[PDB]
Parts: sequence; C-alpha cells; structure tokens
Amino acid sequence: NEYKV
Amino acid sequence: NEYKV
Amino acid sequence: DPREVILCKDQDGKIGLRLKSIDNGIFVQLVQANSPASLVGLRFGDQVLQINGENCAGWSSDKAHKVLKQAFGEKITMTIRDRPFERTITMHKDSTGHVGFIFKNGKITSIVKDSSAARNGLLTEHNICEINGQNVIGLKDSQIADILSTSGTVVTITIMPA
Amino acid sequence: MDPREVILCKDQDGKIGLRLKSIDNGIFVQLVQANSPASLVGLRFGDQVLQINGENCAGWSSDKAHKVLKQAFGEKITMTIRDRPFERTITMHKDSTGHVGFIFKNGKITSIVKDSSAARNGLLTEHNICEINGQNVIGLKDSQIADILSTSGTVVTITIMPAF
Repeated sequence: NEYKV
Repeated sequence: NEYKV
Repeated sequence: DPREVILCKDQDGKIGLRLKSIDNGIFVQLVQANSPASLVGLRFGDQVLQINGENCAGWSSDKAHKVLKQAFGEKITMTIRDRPFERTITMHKDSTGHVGFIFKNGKITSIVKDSSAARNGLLTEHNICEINGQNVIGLKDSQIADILSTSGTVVTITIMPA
Repeated sequence: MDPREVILCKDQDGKIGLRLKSIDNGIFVQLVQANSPASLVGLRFGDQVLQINGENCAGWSSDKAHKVLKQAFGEKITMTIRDRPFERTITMHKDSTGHVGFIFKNGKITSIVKDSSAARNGLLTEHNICEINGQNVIGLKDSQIADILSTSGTVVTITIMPAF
C-alpha cells in the first residue's frame, strides 16, 4: 500500500 | 584519458 | 566540519551500527535505539570518514563491519560528517490536510499536482528522514502518516536521495 | 537556501540558452549556453527549476519544460530557482608532491587515492566537479581542469555534485 499525504 | 591529481 | 565520537563496545561486542558503501564512502544505514551508536548521536545518512585512525574511503560494507568487530579494546573512535546528503523542505497543508506527495516504505514516490510539495520542488526517490525534527527512519508507513497528521499546518521534512 | 526569481528574454527562436533535465520528478539545469540570457541571470548546471511563469515544473519531462519555454507568450520569461540543491564543498590540501588524491575523467571523480587529503576529507566518486577555487569548470576540457589544479596553491576547494 502507498500513502497519499 | 584521465587525470590523477 | 566533521566531528569526533568515541563509542564503547556493549556486552556482545556490538555497537548497534550498520554501514553501507556509497560512491566509495561509508554511510550509516541503521542505528539501533539505546546502543553505543545512538549514545554518540549517529544517524541514518551520516558519513563515516575514519574509524580508529583509518580512512574509510573505498571500503566495502563488508570490510567496515569486520573492522568494527575485530577492533581491539573497548573504545572505537570515529570521525563523522553529519548527513551530507540531507536537505530540508518546508510545506504547508491544504484545506484537506494534505501536503502533496505519495510515499511507500519511507520513500517518496510521487508528487501531487497543484500541491505544496509541487510548489516547493519536493523530489521522488528520496527517503524521509525527519518530520519537524522527529526521526522517522525505520517506522512503519502508517506511523509516518500518523506523525504527518499531527504536525502543524507547517511541515518541515528532512530527506535524502535513496 | 530559499528560491530566487529570475526574469529573462527569449531570442527570435524563443530560446534563452538553456537545456533542462528531468531528475526525480524535478527539473534541473543541464546546459547553459555561453553569453545567453540564462548565463546572465546566473543559471548554472544543477540549479533546480521550481516554476516557469508561475507554473510548477514538478513531474514535467525535459521535452515538456523546453516546450513551455519555447511557447511562452511575449519575450519575458520568469523562473523560480533553487540554487544547486545537491552541491557540496570539500577543501583539500596538496601533499608534499602537490597532489590532493583523486582521479577524474570527463569532469567526474572516478577514484580516491589511498591516504590522501581527498580520502581524509571523504571525497566521493560518481560526482561532477563544478568549481575549483572559484573557477567554474563545467564545460572545460579535462586538460584545463588538470591545469587549474596544477597551478593551484596548496589549498584546493572544490564544489561537487552527485552525477544524478
């Protein structure tokens, strides 16, 4: 999973 | 051709 | 300028330090908490110039680790150049709480269009080292996101190329 | 440390004397033509371009960045620049035989000589040489670089950047 911040 | 300095 | 530290071997003979060869230098790759390495303030990305009066230039990872193991006595001296590849970038959260980048395994992978990260020239293929001065190396991605969410509207991140 | 603004005028062919390169989803200066508008405002190899006419360069290809410059309306172009973000400075001292202890080719450091000043200072390979004692060496032949080093006093200060 990638994290969009 | 290279240069040792 | 570089700085000098003196480490004292623990009980096993270890110091809580992992090194990596990059461009014929030696860099700190992992520092375990409450170690002789953490007691002298070593951090991810620090450059090791000398160990016990030997220059580290051209050493392999493998060599550097052997040297540390076989070092005589209990005191190891090092000269360190503090994180030579570190850069700091300051961003500002938008009204959705976002600064504008995507990351995976502690590494920035995409920059979001029209964001503070875009405006400020944040780069990909960079590891996230600190957020508002708080070390995040070796944290889970969820923990990194958690820290970002409770920093302010002004978020300063320290990064270095991977 | 903060970005600066530059304002430049394009020639007839819409050119300002600049080649750009996409690196890590940023845009970086790669070639600055002699005596061009780009040269005049101090743009240099390794400077990062954050905006062109107020538009973010993030994620642009080099082809896109050049197209933006060429198609920009009017003569005047504004850019927002972060000065060589990857630059570092190393100072070395020549030893008793006049050597600092590295080998280079094509303006790039390829080896560090054992137990030299370069070694002591942790000079890295795979790094481009940008300046030597305030002399820009970007675009010089290796012989002229070797000559700058040769004629140098004992103290040799270089600025370098990773080859990226």
